[PDB]
Amino acid sequence: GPADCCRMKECCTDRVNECLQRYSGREDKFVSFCYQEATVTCGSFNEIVGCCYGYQMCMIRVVKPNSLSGAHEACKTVSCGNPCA
Amino acid sequence: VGELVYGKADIAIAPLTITLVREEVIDFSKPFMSLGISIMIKKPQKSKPGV
Amino acid sequence: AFLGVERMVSPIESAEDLSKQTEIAYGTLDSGSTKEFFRRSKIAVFDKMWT
Amino acid sequence: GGNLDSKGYGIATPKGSSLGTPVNLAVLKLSEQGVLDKLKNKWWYDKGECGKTSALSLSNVAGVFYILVGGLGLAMLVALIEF
Amino acid sequence: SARIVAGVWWFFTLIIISSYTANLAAFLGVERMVSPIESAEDLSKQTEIAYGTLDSGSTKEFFRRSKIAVFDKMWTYMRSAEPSVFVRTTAEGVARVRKSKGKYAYLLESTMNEYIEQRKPCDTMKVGGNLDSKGYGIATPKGSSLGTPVNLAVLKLSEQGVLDKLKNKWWYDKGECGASALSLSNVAGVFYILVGGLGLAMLVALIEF
Amino acid sequence: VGELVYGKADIAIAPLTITLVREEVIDFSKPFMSLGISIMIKKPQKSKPGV
Amino acid sequence: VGELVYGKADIAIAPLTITLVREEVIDFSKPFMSLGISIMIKKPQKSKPGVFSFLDPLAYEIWMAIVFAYILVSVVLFLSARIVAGVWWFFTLIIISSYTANLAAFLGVERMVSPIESAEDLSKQTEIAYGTLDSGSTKEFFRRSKIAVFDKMWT
Amino acid sequence: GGNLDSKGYGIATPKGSSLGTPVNLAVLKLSEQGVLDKLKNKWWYDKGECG
Ligand SMILES: CC(C)S(=O)(=O)NC[C@H](C)c1ccc(-c2ccc([C@@H](C)CNS(=O)(=O)C(C)C)cc2)cc1
Ligand SMILES: C=C(C)[C@H]1CN[C@H](C(=O)O)[C@H]1CC(=O)O
Ligand SMILES: C=C(C)[C@H]1CN[C@H](C(=O)O)[C@H]1CC(=O)O
Ligand SMILES: C=C(C)[C@H]1CN[C@H](C(=O)O)[C@H]1CC(=O)O
Repeated sequence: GPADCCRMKECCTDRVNECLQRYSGREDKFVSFCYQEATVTCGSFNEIVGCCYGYQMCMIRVVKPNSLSGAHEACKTVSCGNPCA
Repeated sequence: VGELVYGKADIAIAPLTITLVREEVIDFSKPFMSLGISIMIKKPQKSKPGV
Repeated sequence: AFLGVERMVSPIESAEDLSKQTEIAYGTLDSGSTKEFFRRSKIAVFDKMWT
Repeated sequence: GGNLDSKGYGIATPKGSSLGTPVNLAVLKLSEQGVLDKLKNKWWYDKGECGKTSALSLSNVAGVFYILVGGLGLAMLVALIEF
Repeated sequence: SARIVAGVWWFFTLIIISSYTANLAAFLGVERMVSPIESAEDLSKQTEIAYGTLDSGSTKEFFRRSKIAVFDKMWTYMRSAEPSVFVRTTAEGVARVRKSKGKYAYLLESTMNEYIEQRKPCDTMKVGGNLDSKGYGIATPKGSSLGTPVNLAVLKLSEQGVLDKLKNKWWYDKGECGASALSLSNVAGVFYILVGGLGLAMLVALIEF
Repeated sequence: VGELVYGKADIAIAPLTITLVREEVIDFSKPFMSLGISIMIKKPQKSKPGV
Repeated sequence: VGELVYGKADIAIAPLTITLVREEVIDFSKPFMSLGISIMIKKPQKSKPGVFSFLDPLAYEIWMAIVFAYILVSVVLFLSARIVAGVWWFFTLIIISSYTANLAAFLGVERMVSPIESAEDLSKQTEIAYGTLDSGSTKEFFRRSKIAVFDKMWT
Repeated sequence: GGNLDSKGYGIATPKGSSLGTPVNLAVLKLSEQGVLDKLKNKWWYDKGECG
């Protein structure tokens, strides 16, 4: 049962986004929470790194309250970086 | 941590270890005390000389 | 030889020595930051210890 | 001796900068992953040039030489009080 | 009067002979001392003794591509260290081991090590076990007709002991290097002063009579 | 390996170490000799201790 | 091997020794483990020091030399004597001290004796019986071996 | 004493099976990565009951 890469990534972004949709206006505050849950649901090659790290960082630095949709739409294509380190 | 996230407590003061997993959910103040994972064993008996 | 044997022997120095011997069992708490540290650890020695 | 006080260094960022939290989480990750430790060991200790002895000491015997000369002194004393 | 003289001198010579005995015990302990390097790991743990591999080949690449801790650290050291610890040829590396007064260690395959260890001047040796376990082989282009016959042939030679006999032929048989305590030399001096003392004794015995 | 791949030689017989990188490009026969990465130093000399 | 040839199994993972006869019918992956036919016996009780462990810390050369030195000093005294007794005392002092120290370095060996140091020695003696499994690559090796020693052992 | 002969074990696959080459490359990768070594050390030595 391999987790591949891309499937894991698209899962990661999708779960992060879907999670952040639940918190309206607090979106910028809960990015790490939703990333945690997303890393749990989609699994990770490195527990510390998470499903997609670069996406997480992109979201954290970009996402502002109520700015969720555009921010995510911009951040989901970004390079995830090294999944093992 | 749970009480903090779900708002059953306004602050948490205790020997709470700072971890990235906890830093993601909560906010940690600068460390008020320093520590590290260490090893504890039983000290050897000094002497049992006899003749 | 006796007097030599008394002082010469060192029971334990560091965690690595714990990793290298099966004679002295060792462990942590059922939960908390230490166990989780060992679990998530990709560092050789701690990995071995966790296993 | 020990340290007078216990404090630490840190990466500093302007208040309300977007970089602050990413930098912080990065430092935590590096800490737990052991990156900080290995880095410090790299620069401080690893290339450290400063790093049991089977050899002779003339000094240990000196005391007994002193007690010998003292004994000979007392010997001269007795030799004198006799004559 | 003379009693305390004899006593003090006796105590003095007592502590001195005891101390001599003990220190000598320490020196013989020094010769008894083992394990300067017992493992690959020890080279990783000490910076005093430099070590290296060939400029290219399977060993260097093994270290480069290795993700396991010790060898990784070793690779880091080797790549970063100056002057270069890498040598062009095997003979150059061995020569470096010989010239370095034991300050340089050479990482090379078990075969070459055993062979050079069996060759004069016989000043070199292999320490500890092997880092990895692998083998040589006869190589053939993919999809060649020779592959299976060659393979079955190598198997035949293996079971027949031809390979073994061959290695024994080239390695050990032609080898020029060949196959506890109580140093006599140290005592020889005290024997010499003994004979000298007896000589002086004969001298006095003659001058008296 | 190159001479073999580009067909300038039909076979290669030499102390060629079996590696995954080489096994991917060419075909290796079963190993005719066993070896491993090892450490070589200069043997110490206790000769001529003297008086 | 049979299950493999007749298609009752798609793959074989086991301590299966690579042999030419099996390599002819089947395909062997590169060897995942290295081994060889070896000899197993019951570990002996420690051989005990014996009396020679006493003559170990002082080489035979030192004993012969100290005897010749002894009789030489004796024949010197036979023919002033103060320096003889003094030099001899110094000599025996250095020797007993050196022996004490070296003995300390020597301690016990506590090494057991080995009845048979190699395969051939089993071929040379009928006292210790030896054998292999009822089947498998080892027995087959002994059977087909054209080498003198192994031939004798198989016989 | 030493060994009488030098040989090895192996994974066996039917001639012309599709699994053969994947299995082979897998064994090679495991070899270089030290998985085989670690495995033997796991089952043979690490739990070793003698000394
Ligand atoms: C049947 C014979 C041709 S033989 O047994 O294969 N070769 C005889 C020759 C003495 C020999 C015997 C055994 C080995 C040998 C060497 C290493 C290993 C294991 C530890 C690693 N496997 S590997 O194939 O070398 C690796 C690189 C994947 C297993 C076997 C290498 C060479
Ligand atoms: C004492 C307990 C249960 C706490 C205290 N600090 C660690 C923590 O904050 O999780 C725990 C201990 C440990 O797991 O080493
Ligand atoms: C002697 C040389 C250059 C060859 C032999 N085997 C290794 C190989 O198959 O590349 C090389 C040595 C090494 O890499 O340590
Ligand atoms: C256990 C058995 C019968 C097997 C195991 N290895 C050898 C083999 O693979 O044939 C046999 C042992 C042997 O021949 O002594």
